Amino acid sequence: GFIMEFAENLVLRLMENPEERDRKAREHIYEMHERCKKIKEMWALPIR
Amino acid sequence: GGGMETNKNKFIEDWGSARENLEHNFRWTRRNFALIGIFGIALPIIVYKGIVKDFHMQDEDAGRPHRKFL
Amino acid sequence: KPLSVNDELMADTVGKYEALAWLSGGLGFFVGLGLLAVLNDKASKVPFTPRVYPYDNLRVELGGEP
Amino acid sequence: GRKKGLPEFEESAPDGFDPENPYKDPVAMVEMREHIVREKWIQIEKAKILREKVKWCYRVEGVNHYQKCRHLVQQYLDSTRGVGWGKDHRPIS
Amino acid sequence: YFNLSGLILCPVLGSIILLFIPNSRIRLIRLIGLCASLITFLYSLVLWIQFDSSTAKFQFVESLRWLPYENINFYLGIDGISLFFVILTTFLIPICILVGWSGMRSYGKEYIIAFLICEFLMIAVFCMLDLLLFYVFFESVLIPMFIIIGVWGSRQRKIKAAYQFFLYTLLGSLFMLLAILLILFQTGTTDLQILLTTEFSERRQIFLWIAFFASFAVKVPMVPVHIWLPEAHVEAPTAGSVILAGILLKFGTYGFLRFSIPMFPEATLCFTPFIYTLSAIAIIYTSLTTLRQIDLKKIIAYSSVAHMNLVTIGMFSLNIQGIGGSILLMLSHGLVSSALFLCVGVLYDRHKTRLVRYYGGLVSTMPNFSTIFFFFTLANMSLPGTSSFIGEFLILVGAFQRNSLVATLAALGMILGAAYSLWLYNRVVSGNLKPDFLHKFSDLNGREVFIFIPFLVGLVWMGVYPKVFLDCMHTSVSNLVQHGKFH
Amino acid sequence: MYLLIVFLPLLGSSVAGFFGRFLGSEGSAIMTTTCVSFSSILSLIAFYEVALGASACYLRIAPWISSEMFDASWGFLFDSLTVVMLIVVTFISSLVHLYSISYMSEDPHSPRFMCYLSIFTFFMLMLVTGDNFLQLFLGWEGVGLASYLLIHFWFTRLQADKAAIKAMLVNRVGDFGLALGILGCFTLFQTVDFSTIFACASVPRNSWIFCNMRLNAISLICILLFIGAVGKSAQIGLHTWLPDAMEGPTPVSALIHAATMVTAGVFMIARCSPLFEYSPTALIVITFAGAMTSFLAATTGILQNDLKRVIAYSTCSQLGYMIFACGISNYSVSVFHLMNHAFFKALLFLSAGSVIHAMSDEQDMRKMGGLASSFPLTYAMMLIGSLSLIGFPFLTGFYSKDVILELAYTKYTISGNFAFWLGSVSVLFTSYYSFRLLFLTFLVPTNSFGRDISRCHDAPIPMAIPLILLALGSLFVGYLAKDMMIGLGTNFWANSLLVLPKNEILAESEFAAPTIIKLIPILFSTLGAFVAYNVNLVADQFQRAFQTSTFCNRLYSFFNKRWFFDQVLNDFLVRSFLRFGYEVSFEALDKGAIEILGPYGISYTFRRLAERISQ
Amino acid sequence: RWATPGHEERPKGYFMNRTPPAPGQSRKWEDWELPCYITSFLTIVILGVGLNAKPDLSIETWAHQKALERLEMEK
Amino acid sequence: GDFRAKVWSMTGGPNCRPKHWRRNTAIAMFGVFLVCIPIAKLSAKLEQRPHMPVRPIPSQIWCKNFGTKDDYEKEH
Ligand SMILES: CCCCCCCCCCCCCCCCCC(=O)O[C@@H](COC(=O)CCCCCCCCCCCCCCC)COP(=O)(O)OCC[N+](C)(C)C
Ligand SMILES: CCCCCCCCCCCCCCCCCCCC(=O)O[C@H](COC(=O)CCCCCCCCCCCCCC)COP(=O)(O)OCCN
Repeated sequence: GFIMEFAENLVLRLMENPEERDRKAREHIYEMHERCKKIKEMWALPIR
Repeated sequence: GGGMETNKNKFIEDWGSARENLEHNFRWTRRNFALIGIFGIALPIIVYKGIVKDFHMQDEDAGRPHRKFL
Repeated sequence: KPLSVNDELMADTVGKYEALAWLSGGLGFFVGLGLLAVLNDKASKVPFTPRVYPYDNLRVELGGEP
Repeated sequence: GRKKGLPEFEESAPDGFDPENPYKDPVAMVEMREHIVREKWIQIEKAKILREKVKWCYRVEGVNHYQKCRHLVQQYLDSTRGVGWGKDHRPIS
Repeated sequence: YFNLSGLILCPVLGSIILLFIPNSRIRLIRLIGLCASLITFLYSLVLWIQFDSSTAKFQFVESLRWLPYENINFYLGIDGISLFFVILTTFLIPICILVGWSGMRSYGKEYIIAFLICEFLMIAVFCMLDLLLFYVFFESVLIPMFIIIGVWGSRQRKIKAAYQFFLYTLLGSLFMLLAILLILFQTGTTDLQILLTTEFSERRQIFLWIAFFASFAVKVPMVPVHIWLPEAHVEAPTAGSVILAGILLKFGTYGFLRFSIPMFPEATLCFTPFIYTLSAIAIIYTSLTTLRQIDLKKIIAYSSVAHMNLVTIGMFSLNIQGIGGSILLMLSHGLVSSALFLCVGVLYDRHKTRLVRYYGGLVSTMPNFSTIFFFFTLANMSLPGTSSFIGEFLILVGAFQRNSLVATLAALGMILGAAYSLWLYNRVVSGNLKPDFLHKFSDLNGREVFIFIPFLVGLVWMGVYPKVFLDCMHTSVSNLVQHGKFH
Repeated sequence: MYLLIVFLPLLGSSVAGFFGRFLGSEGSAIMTTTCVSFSSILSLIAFYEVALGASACYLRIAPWISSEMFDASWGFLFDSLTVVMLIVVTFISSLVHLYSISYMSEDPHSPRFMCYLSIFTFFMLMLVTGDNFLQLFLGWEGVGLASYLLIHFWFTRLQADKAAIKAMLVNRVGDFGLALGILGCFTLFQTVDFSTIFACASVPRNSWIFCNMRLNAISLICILLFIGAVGKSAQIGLHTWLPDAMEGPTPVSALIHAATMVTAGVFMIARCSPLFEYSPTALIVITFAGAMTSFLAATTGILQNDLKRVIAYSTCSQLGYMIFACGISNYSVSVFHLMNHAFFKALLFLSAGSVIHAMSDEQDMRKMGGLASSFPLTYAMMLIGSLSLIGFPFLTGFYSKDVILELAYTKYTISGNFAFWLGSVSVLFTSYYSFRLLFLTFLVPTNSFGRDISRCHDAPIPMAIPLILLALGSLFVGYLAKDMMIGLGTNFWANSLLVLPKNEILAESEFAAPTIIKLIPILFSTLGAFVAYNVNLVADQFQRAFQTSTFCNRLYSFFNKRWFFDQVLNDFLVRSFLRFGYEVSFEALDKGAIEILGPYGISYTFRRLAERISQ
Repeated sequence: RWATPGHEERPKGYFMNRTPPAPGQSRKWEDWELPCYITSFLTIVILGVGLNAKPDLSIETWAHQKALERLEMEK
Repeated sequence: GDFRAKVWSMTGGPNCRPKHWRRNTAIAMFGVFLVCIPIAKLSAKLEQRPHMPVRPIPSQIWCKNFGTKDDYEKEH
């Protein structure tokens, strides 16, 4: 009925989910570090 | 006189151009050498010594050894 | 009439150094009066003992240990 | 879609982090950093609450604030020593 | 769902649409450019609303592969530090478009297209979380700004200023690129979140920090390299100066906040007295050199060096008052300084001159301009109730806690800042008129009155209730204060 | 009801400045006068309620700055000290507003003048009703901005702009000192609020490292705050702005510089008394500076011929008196003398402006005389003001200056003796130049021109009601408020002012000294009056000594030209800094030295290098 | 002085230095006014209705209610 | 002069005197009165009086925070 109620129920819907954000960040760090290790070992390969 | 543009004066315009074209006006005299070697080489050193000594005296007051600021 | 290079910043009976000397004398008057006040030593000529308050100089009421 | 209400944070030291070699598990490092920031903010807010208590002790008491707010003032000044990112007095958290 | 992809794609669509429009349709070009800028600004404002202020993790993260093995990739994300920079760089563009509204018939479509490409490049700079791609968009701004300075310059000096600016930016850029390459080879990747969890050997911190400082100090002119800024700034259109001072001067400080203050916590502490020394003399020297300038745009351009060097004192204090209060100064400076160049642009468009000697007595012929000019004079001189004072005072209390001497030297900045700021206003506005030089006047039109309105509202709103901006940053700036610290 | 006290002047200014084109020169005056008068009556109820009812009110609107612990909210603190400043500032502001209705009757831009007056009153109210050190700073710098705006209200003049910019520079040095003091306050107590700082002002006994020096934390903060107080109150260090600031309108002189904004430093010292009491080193500095300022202004003001400038040095002397009265750690007497002076100095400025306006803006006393019969009312009013100023017995200026002098006598210390001596000689000098101003303007044979006398008109109603109210004040208010403020054991101040039990000498000031000491000011005033009469009304005029003695001429120049401050300080600081701006920083550091080693000074050898590749 | 009607029928000088339009007509808006005004209206609506309706998520609020809880548990 | 009558200023200009300043003055008071009502209502709500007055003061008619902070030990 009032603008404030709809506005807050809309903002709460627009805002992102916290747990999945942190989970994505942690998995990103894991995968990036693993890929970093593999890429460094790849660079370690000699030309011959 | 139906124009908003200024009626620029030769004296003012030339004075401003001279004041803005000062890049090519050094003669490398002793006054410039002394001036740039004092107020551009010594004052920064004095200030840097001031902050370094302030940090050192803050460190000694708390009893912690001096921090290697280098 | 070309303008001067420093044409952005522009007591005639006195000079800067002479007026500085006059100012130094005027302030030395204050300094000498302060030295005379020190020489008077009014602290030793106080006519009353220092005021003494009860309850140990109001220690508790002034934030002292209870 | 976040749930309505205040944010919820787990109040526990992230397991796996060891101060001997902090740069060992990167995820435990950022979690530990966030956690430490959270308790430093908790300490800051506790000091602020004590400051409010002292503030309203000075006004309600009046002239007698020297003996009535002594207990609060020393608590507030004891709690402002280890505030956080302030003077060289840094807490050993 | 509003993400960083749409905010960046909006200027792309705006620039592409005008790219294939006949130049004879001058009205349509202006309307479409202005509409694109306004839509981008509203998109940024919406992105502010859904910004979480309780997590230090980067928000609205987006990824796009760049190398085949995902070593380096387009990682876009914002935090409490770079959100307001994005909002400001999207807000300044419509003002720049509106500045050249009347004379747009001569510039053509290449003007709005250049400014929209500029907005595209600056939005991605504040959103990149990859060290290498941050450099790619860091130095992609040269081409649009080179074109803006050269094609639409005032006099024949535009060739020299563009060359000088380009050369300085290149010499900084490649010396930074070598450090970026060395970091990539050693660590393995260039992701910021990975580079913030990698221990750097103490010997490599000094070299990499110096190499990063070489490129950043040019764009935040410390002492030896603030000679390109005055010339390139004066030889620029009215809207061109707003971009150079509003945003282009915020790359150096943002680069320090994002890639220097955290990736090397040990190196930052060692070089703290060095930054304090450079910033202290820069505040003293520049605020003093400003008194003996005669060009209207060369005085305000020297009011930015003192303000921007006061920011680098705040960042290196490494506390909530310092780092947090330095951000408000740049938002305040991005509004106060860019508004002053609008005031000078108002005077220059009518009377094609910039010398302060020709100006005087405008209080009797342009009263609305005098009222607006005076207000931004007060903001430039750090008056309470203005956004500048909040940032200026928070930096001082953040540096006094670390070093009382540097806070004392920086405090004389407001002594000298209040000197030339009012003394310029007295010359230009107050005084008697000079009908011999100039005699026809016109006060602010509808555009100028409306353009200054968001600056007026956004300057006191931040100046009386800065809690709206501050509370969105404390979670993000507190994690920045301590990185290597664990106690 | 208390927010209305602060915001009515703001609303009046915001109406009279934004919509003055619809109200004209009369509606803009009515808006500001009505708003300030309603604020004044509200301050009267505030005095009946807080000061007399002994129930202070604390009002916080919203947080302004919220860092980790740098909290400086939008708080208003109304205690006994604040309410006195309210009933002084707002009442004087309303009377000045009423005065300016008739004073600015022919000036074209009257509405902007009233808008500036209202905004100044609003800033002063924010200053006095400040709960934090930042809201206090907000008012402390807004008051300087308003004074600068009002000093060059006639922007066409060049002297007005120079005076305004000099005032801003001096107030800016003062603001730098105050900002350093505030930064020191937050570093110790981690707060800027007055309640917390004054509650915890006794515990800290540590030492800091300030500018390569190890000093006391509290003493350094108190000295830094006193620097700001010196900057605003025109003390020994920084006072040259006040005499030059008379180029503004007379109502600007009467309010901006007589009653308010010069007492800002005294008010800040009195309010921060629970902090200044724990730094005995700062009190010595305050006492010395106050004594020096009083004596120097008294010596400078005896040879001026401008009507407005003589009164400015009287204000400087009175402010010096208040300052070293604060230095004896007796803040009640300082505020009492502040409130007393804000009456008989505003009256003096208003009567002088009434004389000047009727005399075709003639400001030189050498060109007026025999105005007593022509200007009966204004002559009587200036007589009342001068008698109060010199400290005539049983008058407003007698209940405060005499108490200050006898208190300075009983402060048996090195600093107290110096202040007592200077304040004793300053009484004689003040009597001399006050009576010279009274004699030359009104009682000597006429020296004016025929045209000035022909066009004469005494003060009309709008310029006479504030005068009469100020006369009643300068007659009775000192006696009425003598008991509540400087009485023995009075609880009127409650917790507003703190005086430690150790440094309390109010009781001995009354019965511990010979009766001669209590009569020294009266004897010196009589001597000064006799000297002034014998040198002005009847004398052989031995001025031939000034034409034959080289020392006498230079001595006359020394007192006339403000002890050679403006000339010496200009040449040795302002001119030196102007040269430091161009001849070095712009001429050598960044002109070509960076260029020659930069990209084109010598780096253009690539033209002399690329062309050689043909080899 | 305080009773005589004024002489200036309308304020001197036109507002924004624009001549009033033809009688019985209206000020024709420029090509930028409508988009700028709808933008300025939407900005106010979004900021007033969005900032005041977003949840009070902050580190000075969660920490406040956590400190206010641990401050009493110590007793 | 002749040209200062063609300059628009918010304050009104030199010697400004509109024909209907009486009516405009009355409106301005009413506008100031209307905006002063919420300020007075706001002030009476956020104001705190820790001490009961010696005698009945007029602020007790509207203000209700009299002797409320006496338990300062539980302040936030
Ligand atoms: C920002 C925080 C501090 C705020 C302080 C505000 C102090 C006033 C600042 C502006 C004052 C105006 C100074 C610049 C303009 C110089 C005079 C001028 O030209 O202004 C016009 C416009 O009138 C004004 O001055 C309006 C500006 C002041 C009125 C608005 C102020 C509203 C209250 C102050 C702000 C409220 C909040 C303050 C606290 C944060 C007046 O012209 P006239 O008097 O008619 O004479 C000129 C001759 N001729 C007509 C021929 C052109
Ligand atoms: C015709 C003009 C003539 C000249 C006028 C001169 C200036 C006069 C106007 C002064 C400016 C007024 C702005 C308001 C300042 C005081 C109020 C502060 C705002 C405020 O307290 O509310 C916060 C935001 O809401 C809001 O109310 C936000 C709405 C504000 C809209 C402002 C739009 C400015 C546009 C600037 C664009 C650029 C922005 C900068 C990048 C929420 O408070 P909270 O956080 O505590 O939430 C608590 C929830 N439980």
